[PDB]
Amino acid sequence: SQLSPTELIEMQNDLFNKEKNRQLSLTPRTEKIEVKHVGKTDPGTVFVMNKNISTPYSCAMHLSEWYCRKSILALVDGQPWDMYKPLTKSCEIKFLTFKDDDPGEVNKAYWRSCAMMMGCVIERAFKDEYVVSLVRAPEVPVIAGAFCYDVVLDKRLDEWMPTKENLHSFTKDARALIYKDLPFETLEVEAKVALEIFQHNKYKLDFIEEKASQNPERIVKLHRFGDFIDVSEGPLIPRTSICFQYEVSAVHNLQTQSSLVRRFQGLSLPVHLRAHFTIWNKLLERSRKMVTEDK
Amino acid sequence: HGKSVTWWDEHLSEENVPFVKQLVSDENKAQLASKLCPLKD
Amino acid sequence: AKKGFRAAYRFQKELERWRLLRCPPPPVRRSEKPNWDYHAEIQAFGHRLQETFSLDLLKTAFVNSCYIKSEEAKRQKLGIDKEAALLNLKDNQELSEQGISFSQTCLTQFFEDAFPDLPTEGVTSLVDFLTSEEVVCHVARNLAVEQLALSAEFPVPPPVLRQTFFAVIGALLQSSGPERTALFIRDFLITQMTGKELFEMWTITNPMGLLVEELKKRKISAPESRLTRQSGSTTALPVYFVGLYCDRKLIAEGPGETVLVAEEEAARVALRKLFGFTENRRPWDYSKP
Amino acid sequence: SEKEFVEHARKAGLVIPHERLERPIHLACTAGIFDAYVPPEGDARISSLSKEGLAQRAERLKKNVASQLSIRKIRESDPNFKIKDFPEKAKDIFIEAHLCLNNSDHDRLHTLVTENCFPDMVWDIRYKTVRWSFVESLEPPQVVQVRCSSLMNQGNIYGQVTVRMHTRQTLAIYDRFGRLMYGQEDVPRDVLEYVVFEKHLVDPYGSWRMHGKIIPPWAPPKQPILKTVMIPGPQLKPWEEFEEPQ
Amino acid sequence: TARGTASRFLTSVLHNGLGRYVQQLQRLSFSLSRDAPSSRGAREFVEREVTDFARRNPGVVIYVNPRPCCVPRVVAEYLNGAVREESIHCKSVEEIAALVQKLADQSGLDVIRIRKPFHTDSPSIQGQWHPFTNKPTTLGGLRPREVQ
Amino acid sequence: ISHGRVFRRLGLGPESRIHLLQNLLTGLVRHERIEASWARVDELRGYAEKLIDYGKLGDTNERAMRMADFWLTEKDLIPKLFQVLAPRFQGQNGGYTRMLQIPNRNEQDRAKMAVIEYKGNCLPPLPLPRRDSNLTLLNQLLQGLRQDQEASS
Amino acid sequence: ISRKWEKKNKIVYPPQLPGEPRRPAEIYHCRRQIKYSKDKMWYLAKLIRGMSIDQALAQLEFSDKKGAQIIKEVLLEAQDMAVRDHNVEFRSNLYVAESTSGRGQYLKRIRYHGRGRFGIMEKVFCHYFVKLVEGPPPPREAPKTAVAHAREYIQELRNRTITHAL
Amino acid sequence: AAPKNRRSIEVNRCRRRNPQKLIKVKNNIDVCPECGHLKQKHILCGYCYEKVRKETAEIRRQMGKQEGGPFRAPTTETVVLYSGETPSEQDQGKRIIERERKRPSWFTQN
Ligand SMILES: [Mg+2]
Ligand SMILES: [Mg+2]
Ligand SMILES: [Mg+2]
Ligand SMILES: [Zn+2]
Repeated sequence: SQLSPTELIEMQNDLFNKEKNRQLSLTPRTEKIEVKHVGKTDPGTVFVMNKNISTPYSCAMHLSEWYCRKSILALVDGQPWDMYKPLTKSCEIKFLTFKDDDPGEVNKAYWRSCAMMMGCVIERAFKDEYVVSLVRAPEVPVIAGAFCYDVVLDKRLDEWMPTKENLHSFTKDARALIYKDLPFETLEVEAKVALEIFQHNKYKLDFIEEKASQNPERIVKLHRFGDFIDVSEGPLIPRTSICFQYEVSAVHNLQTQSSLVRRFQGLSLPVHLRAHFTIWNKLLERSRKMVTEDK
Repeated sequence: HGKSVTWWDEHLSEENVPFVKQLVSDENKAQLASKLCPLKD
Repeated sequence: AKKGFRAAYRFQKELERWRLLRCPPPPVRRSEKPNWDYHAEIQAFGHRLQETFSLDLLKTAFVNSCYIKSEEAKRQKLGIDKEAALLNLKDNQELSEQGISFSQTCLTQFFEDAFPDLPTEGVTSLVDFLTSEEVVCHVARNLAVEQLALSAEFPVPPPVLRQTFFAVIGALLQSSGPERTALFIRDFLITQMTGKELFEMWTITNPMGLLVEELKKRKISAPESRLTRQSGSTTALPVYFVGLYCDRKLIAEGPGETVLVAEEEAARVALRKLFGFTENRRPWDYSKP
Repeated sequence: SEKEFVEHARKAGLVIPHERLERPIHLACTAGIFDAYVPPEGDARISSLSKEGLAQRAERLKKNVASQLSIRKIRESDPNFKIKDFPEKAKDIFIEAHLCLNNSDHDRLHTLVTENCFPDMVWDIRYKTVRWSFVESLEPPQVVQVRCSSLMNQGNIYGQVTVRMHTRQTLAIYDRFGRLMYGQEDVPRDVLEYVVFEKHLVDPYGSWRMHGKIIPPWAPPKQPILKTVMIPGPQLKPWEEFEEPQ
Repeated sequence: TARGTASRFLTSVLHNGLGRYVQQLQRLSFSLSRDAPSSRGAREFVEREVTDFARRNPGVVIYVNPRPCCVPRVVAEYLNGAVREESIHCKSVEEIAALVQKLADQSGLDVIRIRKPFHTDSPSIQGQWHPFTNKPTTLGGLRPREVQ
Repeated sequence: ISHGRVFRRLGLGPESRIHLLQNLLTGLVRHERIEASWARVDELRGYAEKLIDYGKLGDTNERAMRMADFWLTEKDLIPKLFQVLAPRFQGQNGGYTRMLQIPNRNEQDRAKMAVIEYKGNCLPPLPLPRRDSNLTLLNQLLQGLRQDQEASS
Repeated sequence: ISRKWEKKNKIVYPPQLPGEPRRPAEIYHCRRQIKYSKDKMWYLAKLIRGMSIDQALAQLEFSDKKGAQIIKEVLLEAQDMAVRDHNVEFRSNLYVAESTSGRGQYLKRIRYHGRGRFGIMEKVFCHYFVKLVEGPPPPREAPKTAVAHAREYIQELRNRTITHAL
Repeated sequence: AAPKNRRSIEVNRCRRRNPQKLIKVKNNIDVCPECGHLKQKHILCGYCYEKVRKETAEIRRQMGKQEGGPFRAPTTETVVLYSGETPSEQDQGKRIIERERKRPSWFTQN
């Protein structure tokens, strides 16, 4: 199709906005939900929130700005929950930070957010005449030294590999993206609308299909910050500016029988957990190596 | 963004501090040993 | 206790002044102010311009549709019958349209006879600038047309002010002669162009392109931009002079901070010289033929 | 050098000055409501039918002996007392009281409502903007019961009349900063209350003043607040451990 | 004091006097009294000279108001919208006439210090001086120590 | 010029400082945990460490006995010192006391205060500053580095 | 005396038209007759100017000044008033717009020196005024950059005119 | 020495508004992970320390109630137990304090 990348971005944003408007119009009235605070700090706290409008970020604002600054993830009584996803029913909320006793869920959320940011940088850092298709974000554990993202490039781009200058340019683009604060928004959609949202990336369509297959209700979780829309598992961090240290470590071209995919590995640390210069250098050196964990 | 001051020992764990100290000590020892023969490089 | 009333009254005046400074009241209508007489104001406005208007035409021109609608709303809210006289106010729409048309035609003819080399787009831009909201509203406010205009919203937005001014123009055209109306237009709208520049109101985008098109029309091959003089190249504030040569003959020159700006200014100077709108041109003739 | 501060505000009341008052405090109304009418829970469904509500409302007013004796006592105390002409006057009084509260006309509001009703309708609203209007009346107001309390110590008889009112009202309460707080001004929401009026029979003037506003226990909950409300928990001392209720 | 007070340039309203001259005085309202001795001059001026002045200048709306006031005043409102209020308290008929003529001749602008006694639009006829308007051009436009 | 000085000036002189330190040490021995000024606690830390070493020399050591007699003003603590603190501090070499800075006193002086505590006491544990768990992001990255280093050998 | 900071909180605004931006809520509070010194209280007031309410409370908690506790109590009372009386949600979405300290009625006593000499000693009292505005704190003003300095210098050079020329 | 002239308000402001005399903002403020109150990174939490101080004061008050004299100090180790607890084999033979309060969460058996 004869579509400019900016036109594709505009169409995706318009369709996402239409879906959000439909979700908002699904609730005609403002229902009151009584949410308990099950956190260790202030037990028994009660919040009278608006149904499908109020957010755990708003609950943190009601509590104090310290909760907004520290807490990244919300546990709504059975599951992790991002700060900018509206609550549905009456429940209990527990806030989760980076320095908690079991921060693993927050670490996964930060890992996925960093992978999505790297994919957003990669998709728009390439020339328009070339074709770039994001495949997915392979969930590698925190033990692995770098978050990985899979990208399929044009056929004529299969010869060259990005150099140190290209990696530094990618890092500068990521830092520029971080400098502007872009909240992460999570929207619950169906495969029927996700297919028309993406409509161009075959790998993304396959990912949507395989993610909807395991869901009986055909529900696909979409995340959007700024003008970038992507599908990923679980919640994400509320703010981009939480990422303080950010580096694009390396790239590894893995060749299969059907196509060859560039796996970009990058390293990042949040503002709360920033490390020393030598420690960061050692972590980057470790992340330079190949990471292979898909199942 | 009122960021707080952070030192290298604030965010480390009990088991990691000796590991960091060793990873610095052996790296410095290797760097010093590398330059021990300047006339042949 | 100081026995006295003059000091108390003077301090009351001072307190009123301080209150006025602290909280400025919204502007009020001159008609709503006590000293007012509409017929005397109309006669004074007619006599002050050395013109002979018609009182009925001026009263027709000084009423507005918004004022009529406000009066009708008040009539409906009060429950009184006003259809006998309020409906026969004879809105100034026709007078305003006639004034706009006559003013545009007269200004176009004036500019065509004064500057034959001005293009159609240039003369249209000049006419639109002279008939624009800012100039017309400024003229009406200086002539106290706003005070005599019967309309709600005493600020009298620029569209209402322009409509009233052109209704007055049309009333003058209908009452007096077309020559007298043209003289009035020349005296009260062209004088606003004194000391102004053609480009300040034309706002062209490609002076070089317009210049080369004009030279092609005038049978000139192409202008060449050549650096005549300059003052500093590595300095923080360089100065350049770029001249335009046609057949190795200088036609215009322009200064600038950078070479591109100097070339654009030289093109603008050449265009102004070709069109005749120059600082050394003939001043506008204000006489009685 | 010997100078001290003054004007220390303190509110200390004692029984001796209260009992040594030369003149007793004049009261234009009683404290509260003596006999609170308990409506049946099926009124919401009964209101769907016209005659099935009107016949019951007429029958209940006549079958009660206390209401009949109270009406008879009111009639013998003051002539020209008609039950049939009462609901229109009560409706007009309620409408004018709401209009006066909207207009912040405290004098007329005092003339209409009583001293036990004015604070409850002025206290939390004196610093806010009210936009209330009357659009329609689904059901005419109906006189349910009439009560009278006689105090023989001063020889004072106070008569309170209870009228069920089903009204269609639009309410919009703004904030002191100009932003909307409670509800929209174009929604004609339906309400059902019981207005209890009070009138002093011994007083030669004896104006009808609204005294109480009874709401049924089974009434639907009020509309949600536009803002979000946070309820703090119990403040715990360092030596006190928290107890989670279940 | 120039540093203490405000200032303005020599300007004319609506380029008056270029095409035609327009009297900038719009309305003139006298407020006087019939029984106050201080209003003798205003009363005599109204009796004698106000009609002749109105005939001489038809472009100004003249209002006269006798009222129980102690300070006779004259308010002149100009086409600029400016309002200038003066006191005619205990002044002779000649002084009143002189003040009225002065107000009529005034343009209604602010009476402050004028920075320049002249105002010419585009005074750069035949050109404006620049450091290159008197320096001869060398062959090829070379710098003094530049070798081609 | 205060170069090469290890003793800070307290009280009304050297003897006054010695008496104040002796009283603080007696209180620390009696209560197993005390709180005082930060400088006073820091100065008393060395004497507290030395007292345990003297007690570990044995009950029959006359030098240690007379040292305890001089320092511990309350003579009921000397048997306690020689039969409770010394026996429970045997394998420990120099980890006898713990000192932690507490927030400033609520009095108008706003002095900088510390708390000293003998280890292994029968008192509720102080809110010690605990390190971050190994499950944190940076700690997990360091664990991965450690695993890579172990696998490299 | 004068009492206007208390009455400034009793003003009522007209209802906002549909489509106008939401006007942020403003709460004025003041503490009268504080034993603290005027300049010492002014230092604390200047410390928390333009900062968020939570950060100001955190700084006042560890501040060793005697008036720090008083200002913290004043801020807590102002926040409680904003939550309860005013229609202000997100109690942590307030920032200190203005924080000022003035003097009040002093007490005069005699302070002896010697040789029969004495001076006038002024027991001082201070008043603290605080204004809280709903919304995020305004950003701090960064120092002027080199490009902005160059732009200003070029504008100043270009705005010149030949004085006393015509 | 006496001042020669009155110092102006501009000079006074320039002297007593310098950043040296201004209060510096402390960036070491953090929240306690246990009770959620404010504390510094190098200082113990005030709330938790107050809890510990209260518990220690109660324990010492009871252990001094046990000893009827000022110079009657135990010659052996001491152990404090709460309601619903019994001394273990390793805790036997030592002085025993018994509290009616239950064992706090922060206080470990050990
Ligand atoms: Mg003496
Ligand atoms: Mg003195
Ligand atoms: Mg003094
Ligand atoms: Zn704590």
